[PDB]
Amino acid sequence: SPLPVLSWANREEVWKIMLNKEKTYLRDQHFLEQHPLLQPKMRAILLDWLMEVCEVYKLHRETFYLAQDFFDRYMATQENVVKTLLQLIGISSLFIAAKLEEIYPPKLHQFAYVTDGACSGDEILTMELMIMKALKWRLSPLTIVSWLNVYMQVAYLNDLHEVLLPQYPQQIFIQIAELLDLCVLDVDCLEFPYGILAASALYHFSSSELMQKVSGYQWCDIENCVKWMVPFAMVIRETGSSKLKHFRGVADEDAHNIQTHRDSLDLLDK
Amino acid sequence: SMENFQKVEKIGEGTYGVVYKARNKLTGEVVALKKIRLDTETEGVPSTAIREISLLKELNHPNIVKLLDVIHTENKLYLVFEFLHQDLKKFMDASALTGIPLPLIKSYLFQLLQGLAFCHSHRVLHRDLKPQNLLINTEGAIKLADFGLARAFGVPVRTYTHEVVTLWYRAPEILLGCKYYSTAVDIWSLGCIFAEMVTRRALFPGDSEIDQLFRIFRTLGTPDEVVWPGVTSMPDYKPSFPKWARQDFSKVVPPLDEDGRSLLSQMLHYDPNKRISAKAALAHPFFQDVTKPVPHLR
Ligand SMILES: CCc1cnn2c(NCc3ccc[n+](O)c3)cc(N3CCCC[C@H]3CCO)nc12
Repeated sequence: SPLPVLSWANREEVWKIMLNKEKTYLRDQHFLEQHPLLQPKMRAILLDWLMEVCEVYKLHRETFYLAQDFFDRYMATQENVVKTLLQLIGISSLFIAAKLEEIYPPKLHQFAYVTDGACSGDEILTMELMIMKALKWRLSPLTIVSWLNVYMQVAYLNDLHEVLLPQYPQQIFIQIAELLDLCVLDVDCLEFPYGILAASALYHFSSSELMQKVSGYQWCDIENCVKWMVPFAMVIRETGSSKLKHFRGVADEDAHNIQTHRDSLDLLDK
Repeated sequence: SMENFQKVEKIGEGTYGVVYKARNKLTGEVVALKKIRLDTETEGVPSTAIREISLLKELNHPNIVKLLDVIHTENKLYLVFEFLHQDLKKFMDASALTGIPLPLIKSYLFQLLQGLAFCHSHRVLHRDLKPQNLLINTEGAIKLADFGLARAFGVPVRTYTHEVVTLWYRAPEILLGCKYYSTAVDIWSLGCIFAEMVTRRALFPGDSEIDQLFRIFRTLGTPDEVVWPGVTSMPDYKPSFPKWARQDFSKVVPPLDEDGRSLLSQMLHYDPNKRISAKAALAHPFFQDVTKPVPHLR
């Protein structure tokens, strides 16, 4: 229970509803163990491709993580999927995500145009309903980046415990995000709760103490996740942290919330 | 796909789609169907539909409408909900000359404040609390309906859609263009519906964004940096606004007792950070009869 005392509800109640939600939103690291024609590096290239389209369209890190959660969860419902179906499933997961999270999402054509003709608005419109019907309309998960948001807010909180007004450094946020983006590419991250993954990335940038203070989890809870994230953390640390980009038409108080793209696959090879 | 349902009556429109009262041919069970025409939709399933479905499939409380199922008929998407015999707008209208009995107001408000406390704890903003969206039954229950304009919030929140609440029930922070808004916007709406239940007339029936602010300012008094730390700095704030004084709540809501007037006042506080919460409002002396507290641990 890391949230401070809450005005609108019981801080324990709020945090436990948040926790209990990860128990109702199941994700499995062996989903391509259902789709034999599929390889784990295909998921990585698609996930990387969606981050790029997100940056191109100035979409939020939230809508990218909603598409990732939708993709990985939709696959756990499917049996045999061909390499060619992936562009369609990815961009449709992004189409649903954009509509849920954005105020002015890109239009259906903007999502078709970015596939270079390989996907029509009609297939996206059909797939969207297959994904949504197959996910059983469970489209409100607590994404990986959603947790870092919480954690980052709890770090930058004063005696006036204003839990909803955002108050935290943008550069620190980006540098923790980049690591999570890099671990999301490997399908093994799904063995760790989204809350755990976010806490562990925060830990690699802070300490066990800050981590516990902002997330609540004990070091024992995080130990196996920190152990797995160890290579990824070093690939990032070896390269040197990135800088807070500006985006036209995007206010700087929210520039940290815009999804970005790098050589994440070249780094993933390590 | 809707082969077992028989449309009986058209109920209305709402945020999106069309609501029909329908009957389960075999069961005898009466539902409310919200029909969406996908054939017309250029962007497919609207964001308003996708939000209502995913939010309500996670919001099970007795004071929130029950989504029963979602059926797709390869042209149309139907949301099958529990049917409720009347809406609070029709009820207040029918009771305009009579008046709603004060105990029934207190019951309705309490149950409304419970559905909201649940929404807020599950991190959901209703953003469209108006009497036409508050549905009553014959047994004395009231439920929150139409989650088409609702959104799940983050901890911390970020900038959300500005064009968000029905004008008459819109909070001054939305009106004065604050970048962030949260749970306080729904309590404002409930404050308005409360007084409207009491007086049988809209608390602030403005005809524009500016008239809405002025109507609020005339009643609650023009705000300042003491009553609201941040006003004068806010986008749509103009120092040229007429300076009014807060009216006595005895004139504003005469049938309401000292305990009723206190709750309404805290529900209509200008400062979102000071405005009462749904959970806190449950612990107010105005309901100390209808509710008995529970032991607190630690
Ligand atoms: C969740 C759908 C639902 C269930 N009951 N119900 C009712 N019931 C009252 C009622 C029934 C039959 C005839 N008369 O008219 C009153 C009204 C209503 N709405 C009010 C009108 C605009 C649409 C819509 C908005 C709120 O969901 N929607 C619903």
